[PDB]
Amino acid sequence: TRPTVRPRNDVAHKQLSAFGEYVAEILPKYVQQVQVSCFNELEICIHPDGVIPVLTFLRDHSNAQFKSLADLTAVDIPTRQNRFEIVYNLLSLRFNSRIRVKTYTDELTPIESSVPVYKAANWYEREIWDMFGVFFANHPDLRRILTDYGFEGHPFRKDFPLSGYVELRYDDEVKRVVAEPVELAQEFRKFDLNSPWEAFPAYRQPP
Amino acid sequence: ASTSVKPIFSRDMNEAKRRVRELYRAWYREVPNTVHLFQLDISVKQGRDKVREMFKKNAHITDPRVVDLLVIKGKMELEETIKVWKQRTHVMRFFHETEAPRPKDFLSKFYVGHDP
Amino acid sequence: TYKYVNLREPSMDMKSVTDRAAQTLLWTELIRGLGMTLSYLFREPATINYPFEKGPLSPRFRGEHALRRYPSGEERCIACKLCEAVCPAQAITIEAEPRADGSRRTTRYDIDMTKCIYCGFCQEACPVDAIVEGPNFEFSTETHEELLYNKEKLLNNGDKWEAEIAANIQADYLYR
Amino acid sequence: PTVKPPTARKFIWTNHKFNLSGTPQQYVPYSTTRKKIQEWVPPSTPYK
Amino acid sequence: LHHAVIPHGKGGRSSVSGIVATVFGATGFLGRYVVNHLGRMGSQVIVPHRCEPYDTMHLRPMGDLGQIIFMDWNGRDKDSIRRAVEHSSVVINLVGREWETQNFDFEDVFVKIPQAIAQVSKEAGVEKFIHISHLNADIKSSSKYLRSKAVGEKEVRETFPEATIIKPAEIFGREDRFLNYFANIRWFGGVPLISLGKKTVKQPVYIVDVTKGIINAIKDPDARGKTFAFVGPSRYLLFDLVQYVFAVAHRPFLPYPLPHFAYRWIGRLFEISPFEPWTTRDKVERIHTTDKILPHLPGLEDLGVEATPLELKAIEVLRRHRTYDVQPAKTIPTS
Amino acid sequence: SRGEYVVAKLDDLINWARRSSLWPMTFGLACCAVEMMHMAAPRYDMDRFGVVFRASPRQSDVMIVAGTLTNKMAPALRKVYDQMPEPRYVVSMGSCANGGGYYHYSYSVVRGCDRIVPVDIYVPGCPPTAEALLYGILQLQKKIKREKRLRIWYRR
Amino acid sequence: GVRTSPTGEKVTHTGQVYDDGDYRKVRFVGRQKEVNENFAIDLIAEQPVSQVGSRVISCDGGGGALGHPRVYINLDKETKTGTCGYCGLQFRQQHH
Ligand SMILES: NC(=O)C1=CN([C@@H]2O[C@H](COP(=O)(O)OP(=O)(O)OC[C@H]3O[C@@H](n4cnc5c(N)ncnc54)[C@H](OP(=O)(O)O)[C@@H]3O)[C@@H](O)[C@H]2O)C=CC1
Ligand code: SF4
Ligand code: SF4
Ligand code: SF4
Ligand SMILES: [Zn+2]
Repeated sequence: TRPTVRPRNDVAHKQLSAFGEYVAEILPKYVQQVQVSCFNELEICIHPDGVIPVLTFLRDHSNAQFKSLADLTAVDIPTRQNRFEIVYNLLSLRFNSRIRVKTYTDELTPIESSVPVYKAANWYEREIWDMFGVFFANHPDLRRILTDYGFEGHPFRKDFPLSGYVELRYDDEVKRVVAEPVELAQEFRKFDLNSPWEAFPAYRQPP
Repeated sequence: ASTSVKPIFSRDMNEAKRRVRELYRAWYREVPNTVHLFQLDISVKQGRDKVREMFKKNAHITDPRVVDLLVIKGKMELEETIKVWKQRTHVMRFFHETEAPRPKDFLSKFYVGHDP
Repeated sequence: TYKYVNLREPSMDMKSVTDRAAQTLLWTELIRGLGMTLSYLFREPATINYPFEKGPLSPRFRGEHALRRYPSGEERCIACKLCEAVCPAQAITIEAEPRADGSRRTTRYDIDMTKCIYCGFCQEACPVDAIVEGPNFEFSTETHEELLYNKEKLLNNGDKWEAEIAANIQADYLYR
Repeated sequence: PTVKPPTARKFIWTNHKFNLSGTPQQYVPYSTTRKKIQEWVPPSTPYK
Repeated sequence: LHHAVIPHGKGGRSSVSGIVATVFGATGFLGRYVVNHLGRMGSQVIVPHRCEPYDTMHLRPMGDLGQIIFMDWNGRDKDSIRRAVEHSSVVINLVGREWETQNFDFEDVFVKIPQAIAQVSKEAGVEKFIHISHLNADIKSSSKYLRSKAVGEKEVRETFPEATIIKPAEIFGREDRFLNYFANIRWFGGVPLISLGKKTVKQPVYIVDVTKGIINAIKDPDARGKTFAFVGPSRYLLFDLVQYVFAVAHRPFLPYPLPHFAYRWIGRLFEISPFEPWTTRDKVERIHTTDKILPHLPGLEDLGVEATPLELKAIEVLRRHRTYDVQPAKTIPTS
Repeated sequence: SRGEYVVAKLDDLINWARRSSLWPMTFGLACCAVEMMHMAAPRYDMDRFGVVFRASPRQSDVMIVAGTLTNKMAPALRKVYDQMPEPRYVVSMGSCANGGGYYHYSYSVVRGCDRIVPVDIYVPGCPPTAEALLYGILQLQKKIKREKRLRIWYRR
Repeated sequence: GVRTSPTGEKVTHTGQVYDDGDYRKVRFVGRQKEVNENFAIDLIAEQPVSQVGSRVISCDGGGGALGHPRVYINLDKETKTGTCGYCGLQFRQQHH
């Protein structure tokens, strides 16, 4: 074998492709795309209306049994009509496999809360709200979790500046900690690192 | 179909305004308790005028979905004050007591710097 | 493979049951714990007599950044700015221009020792062994401004610790 | 050092100095670069 | 001049305001607010201090890195004064004391020391000089505090003609000795007052207003060689003013009269304390002296500062004195 | 005997008592708190200098800020500092507390604890070794040894 | 080497010195200005020019892996010497 190249596992690539088709045949109403990566991970892309149907099927079906929610997060892409891509990472102790379920939304369209399916989603959805501003409908307790009280904006959005808009300080006159517009003694320096030469022709896009 | 979207709480501006007013009543009746629990140095009248100013800024919204979010944030900001999750510093950040006034006219901006 | 940690069935014979009655009434396993602390009372403590004794370190230790010279006295740095590019904290600032004799040399070399994460990437990126982290770890100050090093402070450190810096690099450069 | 003395270089400090914080010998930071923009100097002779 | 210091930025903590100021007596009540306002805009502040460095620690967070610089100085040493002022563009004098010590008397701190600073500032080339006199300064006053103020107010006006002399009334604030003075009398049962507090009228001013006035006098070119009178917006009787304080503090109020000579007798008793005396014969004079009216001098409004009522910010100062709405005291209309 | 001689020796007695019984209140916020625990561990044993392991805020003489100070945490820090009985000193431990360190350019981090409270000693490193924090503590002891409170009161 | 300005403040090897009327000098009152006394431009000028008998010579700074990247220098011009771009040492061809 090649000492420096990661080996391929064609067996697990064939098994995850069979199961991806299996899922898309059972939920045509919701599944829009199923893809398997070159390092054997399975992605089910769904319409946002199927968050509860699709997840419930994967948790409870006898051939899926994805009983553990590994993680739930969001990704921000400003160039899409629906900026926010919601990602569910799931685990199956019965079949020793993982699967990724993805949907989408925007600043104003809500998504159904997953707490009924996974009690683990309670805090993850608050974090997506706090950091991205995606509203989850029917959440038992939705509010900021990580940012400071009274914080304005959603810091993980691609257009929110790195250093924010305000900074804290102690003022002796008013005997408390105050908030003021941010001025930096040394401005963060921006490096343009990307090389002007194509790195990977396998991922080239049509012109 | 492009303009057909899912609502948050209100299906039209008329229902949205109902939520705006209920929120305003909640804030109006809390200022006396807030000015007392946090031992603020402002008066109740100053507190109730700040609430009025905050509502006035977003008075030109005509999107029911946007208004729903503003109410959702308002209810979140309200729950923090009632339960004393905020502190005196957080409440007083609405007033900007330690920031010098910044001029609004062209000549004054010309003398100090380059910003428009 | 797996093992159970707490899946034992206690015996219910009279002798075993009486053994646990003596343990409950006469506090046997509590006095077994007093004995262990008694043993440590007679063991030699592990304390060292700082500042007259010091904790052991190794030639790879990462302490106070410093700027080195060639054996002729010429500065090693040639203002390549690789260290400034790799520093994950952006703690380094550099400015350069041709020197009076035409050499490529810096006119500014600052390290903010309060942004710095003391990671060692600056000395891995350097192609000429100019910026190093020395073995000094006792340089606490009384004001914030004394920790903003400029090129003069960094060159003074290099001249001050060259005897020890060179010996450490001699001891480890075969692993790099 | 007695058994294995260090290499000798003419630029190495001969007199070691301990920590100098809080004394008149403390280090004070400053910019090592010169002025960037030169300002125009008005003429010293009246024009009329 | 080749050029000024060319202010840059947005007026924040890391900006450059072009103000290099030396503040004498910056470790007291008034200097704690002047240094904060100078550092809040990005000014270079040199703070010559006589006390232990531990006692200047509250000033360090008031400026960015390297904007607050501390030096040692001696009141009678001219060389120490020179080191602190030869790099500055404005010098502010806040040196003062409400009692005479073993080594310094009212003459030393209000005449000789202000004269030394003014003379050395002139010889060093400082441009703006700001001296802090008193509103009730008068060489014909029963208080030696107020007599020395007048003498110093003149020798400064002669040594540095282009000085901006600020004459405030009694200042009130969190760390004041004016409202905090009419709240610790409770420790002695009743509230003594001369003539039951009648016949005395006071015009106290807010600390922040006096501080904002000082800053605007530095930046205003029309304040060189001019004298101001920073006074509050209302005039009160010494009785109802003290009555108001005890109402806000929510403490029992027993105002009983005491003759002038008796008050001095108890005044001398406290002066024996080798620490900060609770009260002194001199302090009693100024507390029972009526605040003057000088309409011919510019006031706060001429510097753009709007005077702050004592009612809006009395609670801020007296909140601490409360154990475990108050009706405002009456005022004296201007005829 | 002279007054300047009694005050000089009284200053040495109060300084000796204060620097020999520093009771710290440790604000363990982040990784720097781990190195602070190794200073209390048997290898270095801060307690043998008189520096007790843990002290309550009202029984403490020094505050050690060990970790990243966030904007959601700053008001709590100032409150604890204002309630410390005097004399009180603050030791800033690590790059995060000194100037923000790795998170300097973050929106939720206070760039240095010295803009919230006054600071007496800065201990650099990320984290400082347990022998580097100990060196800083012994440097605060010498600073307290140079105090002249009584010798300045006598000259007022 | 270090030479002092008319006001008594030393000049660094980069040429930095505060003018007489610059307020920034106040940071040095009761303190000192850190200046390194070993000017590298003077130190490398004392090194002798090394005579070699080839058109092209190589420099690695000395110490092998402890020096600088190895570069080859051309000595075809007799008007000037060959200078190393890294360490500043000079080389010359022997009469040809
Ligand atoms: N406070 C008020 O109500 C009024 C103030 N003023 C005047 O304003 C000025 C500020 O006073 P204020 O801050 O309010 O009260 P403070 O007494 O608290 O301030 C006095 C300052 O002057 C210093 N000082 C006193 N004597 C000397 C000396 N020999 N040498 C050096 N410094 C000395 C003190 O330094 P240190 O603490 O180290 O001893 C202190 O910093 C005074 O001149 C006062 O006359 C006038 C009208 C109202
Ligand atoms: S040790 Fe790391 S963070 Fe510190 S200066 Fe070097 S590269 Fe930058
Ligand atoms: S990597 Fe080395 S040679 Fe390059 S700029 Fe940094 S210190 Fe100088
Ligand atoms: S300074 Fe370093 S070790 Fe300390 S809290 Fe920050 S990142 Fe962690
Ligand atoms: Zn070379």
